[PDB]
Parts: sequence; structure tokens; C-alpha cells
Amino acid sequence: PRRRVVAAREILPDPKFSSQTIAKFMNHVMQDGKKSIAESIVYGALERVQEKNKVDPVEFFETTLEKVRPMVEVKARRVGGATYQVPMEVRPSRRTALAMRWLVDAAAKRSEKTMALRLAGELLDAAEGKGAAIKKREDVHRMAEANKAFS
Amino acid sequence: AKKGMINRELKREKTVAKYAAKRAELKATIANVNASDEERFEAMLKLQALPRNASPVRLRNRCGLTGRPHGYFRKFGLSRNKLRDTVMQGDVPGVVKASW
Amino acid sequence: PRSLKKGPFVDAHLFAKVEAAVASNSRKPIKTWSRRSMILPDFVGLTISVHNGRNHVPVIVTEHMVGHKLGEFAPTRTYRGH
Amino acid sequence: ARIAGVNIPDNKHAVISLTYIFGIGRHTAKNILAAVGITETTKIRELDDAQLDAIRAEVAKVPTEGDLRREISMNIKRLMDLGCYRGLRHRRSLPVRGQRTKTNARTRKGPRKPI
Amino acid sequence: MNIEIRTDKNIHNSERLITYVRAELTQEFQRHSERITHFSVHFSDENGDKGGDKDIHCMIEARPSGLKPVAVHHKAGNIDASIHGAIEKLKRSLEHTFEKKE
Amino acid sequence: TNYGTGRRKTATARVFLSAGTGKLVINNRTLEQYFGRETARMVVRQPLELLEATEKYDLYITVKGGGIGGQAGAIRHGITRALIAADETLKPVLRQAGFVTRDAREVERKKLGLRKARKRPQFSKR
Amino acid sequence: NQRIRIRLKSFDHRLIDQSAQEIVETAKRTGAQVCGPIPMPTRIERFNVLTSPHVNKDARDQYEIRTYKRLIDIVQPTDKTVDALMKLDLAAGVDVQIAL
RNA sequence: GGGAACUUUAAGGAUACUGCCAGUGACAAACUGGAGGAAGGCGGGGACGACGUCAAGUCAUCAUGGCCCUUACGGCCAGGGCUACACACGUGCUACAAUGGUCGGUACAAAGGGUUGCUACACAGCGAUGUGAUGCUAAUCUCAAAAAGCCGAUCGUAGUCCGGAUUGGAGUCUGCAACUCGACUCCAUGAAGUCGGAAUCGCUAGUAAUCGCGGAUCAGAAUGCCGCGGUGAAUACGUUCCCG
Ligand SMILES: [Mg+2]
Ligand SMILES: [Mg+2]
Ligand SMILES: [Mg+2]
Ligand SMILES: [Mg+2]
Ligand SMILES: [Mg+2]
Ligand SMILES: [Mg+2]
Ligand SMILES: [Mg+2]
Ligand SMILES: [Mg+2]
Ligand SMILES: [Mg+2]
Ligand SMILES: [Mg+2]
Ligand SMILES: [Mg+2]
Ligand SMILES: [Mg+2]
Ligand SMILES: [Mg+2]
Ligand SMILES: [Mg+2]
Repeated sequence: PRRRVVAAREILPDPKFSSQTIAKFMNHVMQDGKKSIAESIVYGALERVQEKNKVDPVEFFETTLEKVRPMVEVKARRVGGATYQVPMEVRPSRRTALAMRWLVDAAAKRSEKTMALRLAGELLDAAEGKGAAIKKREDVHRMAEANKAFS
Repeated sequence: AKKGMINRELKREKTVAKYAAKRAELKATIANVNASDEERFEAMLKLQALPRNASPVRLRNRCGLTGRPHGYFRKFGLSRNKLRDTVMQGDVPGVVKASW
Repeated sequence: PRSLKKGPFVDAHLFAKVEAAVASNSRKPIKTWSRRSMILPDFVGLTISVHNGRNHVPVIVTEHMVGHKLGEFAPTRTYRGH
Repeated sequence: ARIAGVNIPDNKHAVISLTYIFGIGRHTAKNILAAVGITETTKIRELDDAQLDAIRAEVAKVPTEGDLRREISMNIKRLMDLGCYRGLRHRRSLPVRGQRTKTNARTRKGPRKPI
Repeated sequence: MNIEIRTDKNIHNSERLITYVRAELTQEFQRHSERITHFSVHFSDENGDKGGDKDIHCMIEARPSGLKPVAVHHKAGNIDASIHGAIEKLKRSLEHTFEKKE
Repeated sequence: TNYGTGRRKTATARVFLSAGTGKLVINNRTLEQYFGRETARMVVRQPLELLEATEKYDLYITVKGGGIGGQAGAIRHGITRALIAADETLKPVLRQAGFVTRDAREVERKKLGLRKARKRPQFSKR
Repeated sequence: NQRIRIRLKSFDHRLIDQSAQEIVETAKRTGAQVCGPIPMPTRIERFNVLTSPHVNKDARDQYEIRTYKRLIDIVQPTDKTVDALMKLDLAAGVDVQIAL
């Protein structure tokens, strides 16, 4: 806005793992206020991924999130009637938000029977290093690298 | 509304008041089980033979002050146009503006 | 549809005209405005003219028509195409 | 199996599978299976010849494909020939039960016809 | 662009008028094409059932792809004159706006 | 022995607290029976795990109005107030947690000319 | 064993409270014991009235009327108390029902 | 039987004033960071529309100047129409499914309506309903089943156990009377639709999204309008370019 500084709201930690990050991820998954189904989906995916390799689900999630987080982005600047995409750094909150959104969207566009299965597949793919969220991270790096020249 | 409209409404009400008793008796005879089938049929025929205006279904509510056939608001008996004026003059007891 | 327990509906004047016609033997059409009456089984073989809004259209009542209302055979709108 | 001259799906519960015959819905399928004694969740591939014969005998009691189609067509053509208001609506291919034809009558008149 | 023209009770409207208005308006504003998606013209007679020098009001409102809708009014003694005045004013307004936005 | 009242979104909870083994009843029912949703149970249980003295108390709870989330919030508020009444030294930690505060958020009414409190009809400019 | 039930209905809570206070004072002067006044849920009735003569659906006035009810019991009443209650005058706007 | 504690009900009161502390600014207004408190700097909503603008809307609520008809441009009536259908627009509802459909069990509301009415309960019916009957002029009896939700089973990506338009038979009810032209129930049928051009709309928090419940009009006839509660988000670096 043109004034004020709106403060951020507090997301309570999830029941099972007591993680605010996992609670925020559930909020990203949630639709129409169906948070119970959101938790069911997320926990089913986490159990599925834990089945493949025996590791802490919270540690796996945060490692994959760090893998998928962005580094650099451009914000369009309209001067002289031209786009002038100018690379810039982004705050950690934006980093986490874009990472989570990319993960969820990639899972949604995957092709398994259930949201839990395809979310687990996306987490595994991001851990490996080949996924749609990884591709969006690569593309944003590529474009901010092409336009590095400007400040 | 027109005075002809108002007079038609009044005559309809008068006819309904006139024939209410016979209409009710015929309907009771129709709905009576112990009564004979021929009696029930005759009651049905008489009810169908009653004058049309005796039927309350043919009455339309009207403002009373103006006779308008829309926005009647049973409780007050006035159509919205006159109800607003009477209320906001202070002549309708208990009615105030709403804010909640 | 009208409830069966009430039974079929027919106007008194139309009913009386039909009984007069059947009791006698005359093929003169019965002119009427009761599009809401039902074609009773005793109506068969009679010509009944039914008002359709501005003129009376004839109907020769046959066994098929029993159960329909009179007005179902006298359309009230004139459409020929756009 | 083939019931009433049509091959119903095999890898399916009997109740759902029987509803592939014209003139039988889930209610009629439940009635048929109750009369025979077959459990609804039972799949069609698990039925033997005797059960197929029982189901065919039950289904023969109801009009399914040809009897139902010709009956419906006969009623519609009776209306069209007699010429009642419903018959004229059938003839002109317009809503028969009193819907608006000024707009939204695309399930009877079909794709819109340009002038 | 889709054309939606409306009149009032005084003016009197017909499908012939619809066809003529659509044709003329498209012919005049054919250059912009994709820039513009919707036209709506409206016709009135103000002091209906009387006369005067203008006595008729034409309006045309157009939606340009992108920028916000823009409107124009004109008063004239005849329907044709009102339409021509409104067309000229629309042309001037659109030219000015497009030159401004470049 | 010590009583507390909790309120949240049209829901009201009456909480009675007395030192005991750890029993917890809601409307002649257990927590698992009453709340089939895990978030509600976690919310109900936060205040007494916060003091690390969960099983040294016994609770008798009644609730009316609202839905599952509102009832859970009301029950937690009642437990917090019962603890504050029982001991004065609990209030600073409970407030630091934020349980002492009473949430005042409520549904906003529908408004004339609008589909909902804030949502309004479509104004197309296609 | 005789108990008298008193029910007050009004459109003005100030008037109904005045009436109930007067009733309880009258009972106290006679010397009987009375329970109340007991507030009872208020009825609210809300109406939407168009303010423009012809066409403006969103421009309306929202009015409300409220019905306030109060309950009183008087127990162990004496012959002088009952006669005092009957003798007491009634003010407008407050409909009072007395049940034996 | 009892109690007047608690919830609630509905009148009257208290509280919150930058009141106090640490900073900034002319030592002014005023602005930041804190303690306490349920609540802290207009706490959140609702009514309240300045002088004025568009010969803006309404002679069809009503009143009214001036013109017009007077065995008709007035009055009564029966049928028909306002529901037409080569098409074009605006506002909506339902869907295109697995964050789901079906079946069995099982919890939690708030606001309104009821004597020409709401009706417990038994029977009859697959059902809409019918008969008998009971308590209510209502914080007392009733509409009334809350639904999303949770637990168990099946469905396993198919125009499908998704969708429910259209049509063919059989009925209930309101009413003098359901043909044109009513609402609803049962059996059969099973359409387009597999996520929608350019373009464009709403919304900053108990908000959006989604789920059900009530009312005015009203014999009967809401996907509309006015209200009520349940679950419950995303994002604001900033005003550079977009408009007023
Ligand atoms: Mg007049
Ligand atoms: Mg009526
Ligand atoms: Mg039928
Ligand atoms: Mg004008
Ligand atoms: Mg809501
Ligand atoms: Mg409210
Ligand atoms: Mg003010
Ligand atoms: Mg005009
Ligand atoms: Mg006029
Ligand atoms: Mg007439
Ligand atoms: Mg109309
Ligand atoms: Mg289905
Ligand atoms: Mg297709
Ligand atoms: Mg109604």
C-alpha cells in the first residue's frame, strides 16, 4: 500500500511434527477451507516418501525446500517505454513462498491417481534434481543471469 | 389504482363473505368419510357450481390508501410508497430505522 | 394432473349439452368455451367447437382423444416461421 | 455375459453391469439380483451358466430394448399423427413440457442456425 | 468488435437500422480492429413528442483492448446527423488517446 | 474446584479444575470421542502442557454453541482462566503464550446491494 | 396456593420497565412477595422498503420493530393485594395480561 | 425433591483517556518503541449524503397546472396473451470429477417463522403424501433433518458407479379450474460437457473460497432479493509506469 506496514500473521505448528513450515505448506495445499483434507493429503505424501528412504520427514522436506528455493529474480521496470527486466535479490519469505507454490503446482500437474502420491513423487523428483519446480528455478536463474548486466 | 379496480376488489370481498359458510359446509361434506359417496359427489358438484367470486383465491391485496397491487406488506396494510412516508413522519408506533 | 380421488372435471353446461346431444341424434356441433374440460368416454362421435381465443375450431371426438382436455386440440398461437 | 442380446461388461459388479441393457436401471438390477439370489458386489466374470440363465429369465420379464424402443416410438408417432399440442411440438422438434424457447432450448433444436 | 445498439421509445428502432449502424460504424473504425472489442450506441429524443434544433441525442461508448472504456455524446436534429457527429467525436477521441499512449 | 469461562465464535465453555490424576471429560465424553479432529485436541491440550503439569490436574468441561474449532478455542480459554484463578504466578507465562487474550473476531453481516459482507456483483467491461 | 402470573408486552422497553416497577411497588405496598421482573427474549421484525418511486433496487430503507416481554409472579397474595392490582390504572403502549 | 452457584436471558453501570515509561520533533502540533490490561493509539461493522452537476429517473404509488374522450380513450364479462422462437446481449445456477461419487455408522450452530397455522406419535404407501391423533397464542409445543466434517467399505481414470439436460409411462398436492401454463414424487432414458478467444471482474481477515439454515412477497409457484451461522486461506518489496 501507500502507507502503513502490515504485520505478518502467525501459523500454528502442525500437530504431528510441530513444524510451522509444514503448517504453511498445508495452508498452500488447502482449498475451500478443507484443512482436514489438506493435512490428510500432506501426511499421506510424507508417509509415502518416508517409505522409500528411512530419514526424518521434516529434514527431508526442508532439504528439498532448500534445493528448490530461488536465488535471483527480475522485477519489470517501465522506463522509456520498455520492459527493462532488472535482476534483484528476494527476501527469504518470498523465497519460501515461491518454492512451496512451485512444488504444489508441479504436483498438481503430475499424473498420478491421488494428490498425496503425486506430491510425494514431486518431492522425490526435487530431491533427485529433476522436476518442474527445479525447471522453474533453473529458468529464473537463466533469465536473471541473461539480464545480470543492469544493476 | 382506479376506482373501478377498487370497486371490483370490494365486490369480490363481499361475495366471499356471503358464500363462505356454504363453501365451508360443502368442503366439510366432501372431506367427511362417513358421508355417502353420492352425497360427496353432490357436495363436489355444488361447490363447483358456486359463483366464481366466492372463491378467496381471486382476491388481491391492495394498499388501502392508494390501492397499489405491489409491495403490500401484510402487517401494516400499506404499500411501500405510503408505508415509508407514514413511518418517517413518525405516525407508525414502534417502527424505527435498523442498524445492526 | 388432477388427483384421481377427485375424479375428472367437466363443466356443467358442457356436460348437459353433451347429454342432450347423445340422448337425441343430431350432428350439429356443440359450441363451447370450456377448454379446461376433459373428454369423457361418452364424448366419442360428437363434433365440439372449442374457442381458441378468437374463433371456434371444430373437433370430432374419437376414442384416441379420451383423457385429453378440449383445449389440447385448439392451438392458440399462430407461428409459421422466422 | 450376453443378456438381452448385448454383451455387458465383465470386470464389474453385477449390479452396475446389468445397467448396460436398455430399460434396466439400478433399481431394476437390484430387484433382479434379489430375485435370483446373487450378491450385488459379485462380479460378472464370477457367475456360472446357471446364474446367467437365471438372470436372463428374470430380465425377460421386463421390456428392455426392442419392446421398449418400439413402444416409445409408437407413443410419439401416435401424438404426431393425432395432432394434439404435444404432437405438434414433437413434429416441430421443440420443448414438449412447456419450457422457454426464447433462450436455452439447445437440447432439442441443436446447434444454433445462422441466418 | 461486437456492436450493441439501443434506442428509446421515442426514437423507434429496427433491424434495418441495426444493420446500417453496424456496417457504417465498422467501416469507419476498421483501422483499429483488434485494439477494440465492443461498441454500444444509444439513441434518445429528450423532449419526446416535441421538436427543436437538436431534439435527438446520440451516444457511442467503446471498449479498447487494454485501456479503459471511453464514451462520447452528441446532440443533433436528426438521427443521421447525431450518428455522424458521434462518429467524428469518437474518431478524434481515439486518435488523441492512442497518440497519448503511443 | 477452580472455575473458568471461555468464549470463542458463539461458543461458551464452562471449565471446572481440581487436582487429580489427569482425567478429562467433555459433556460426559472423552476428548477423543468429542473431537475427532487432531487440531482441536492439540488446541484443547496446549495450556497444560505449556506449564508441563498436564496429568497433575483433573478437568470437568461443558460446552455449547459454535462449531468444533470455536468450541476447542473456548475450552482452551476456560482452562487458561481456571489456571490463572488457581494461581496468580501462572498469568505472566500464560499471557506470554497468548491464551489470556480473548479473541474478538466474528462473522461480518451481509450488506444491502452486495452478495456477501464484502463480495459484490460483477461489473463487466468486456 | 393461589399465584398470579403477570405478562407485559410493549414496543418500548423503557415503558415496560416503568410498568413492571410500578407493579412490583404496588405489590410491596400491599405486602405480598413477588418474583421478577424476568426479562424474556425480545422479538425483532425487520423490513426492507424501496425508497425510489420507480427503479432503484439497491436504494432502500431498512426498518425494524421490537416486541419486549416482561414476566412477573406474585405469590401468597391477599384480598387487599388483588383488589389493589385490579384498581391500578394502565398506561398505553403496555399490554398487561393477568392470569389467576 | 431441590439450588440461585455457572451458562443464558435483558435493562442499568464500569472500562481505554497516548492514562504511564523510553525516544523524535521548533523547547508546537504530532509521530515511533514499551509496561499493564479482554481490548492501545479511528478496536471491528451499521446508519448518517455539504454547496452543487446531468431539462438525469418517476404524470403508471400519489397529488397537481394545461390539453384531450364522453353511448367511449368510461364501466361489467368469458376465452386468449404477457410464457411466442431463424437469432444477438447482460446477470446467475449446475457441472466437466479421485482435495472426489456411492453406501453404513456417528458429532457440533446461529438467526427467524407458526391459531384460516406449526404439528409430537401410530398406521398405509417405494415416495411425494394420506388418516387418526397430541402439545402449542409459544425461553414451555413445533418447523427441525443442520450440511460440509470424522470412522468403515467399494469405485481405480473410464464420457466412468462423473454429469443430470431432454423425452416416454404412473402419481400427490394447492386450488372453481393445472391444455396453452404450476410445484413436487416414482420407474425408464442418459444430451452438451473432459476446464473454456481476444478480453475482463471481486476481494487485504474471521475477509475471499466453500457448506448448509431462515424470512418478505405468497392458495400454490425462487437458481432471485434480504438475513444467519459452520470450516477457513494467499499476498502486499513498494508507489517508478495504469487509471480517478
Ligand atoms: Mg386514477
Ligand atoms: Mg394471490
Ligand atoms: Mg403424468
Ligand atoms: Mg429528459
Ligand atoms: Mg458466510
Ligand atoms: Mg452478526
Ligand atoms: Mg459523521
Ligand atoms: Mg422517458
Ligand atoms: Mg407513461
Ligand atoms: Mg379476463
Ligand atoms: Mg414477464
Ligand atoms: Mg450420478
Ligand atoms: Mg461429447
Ligand atoms: Mg410461498
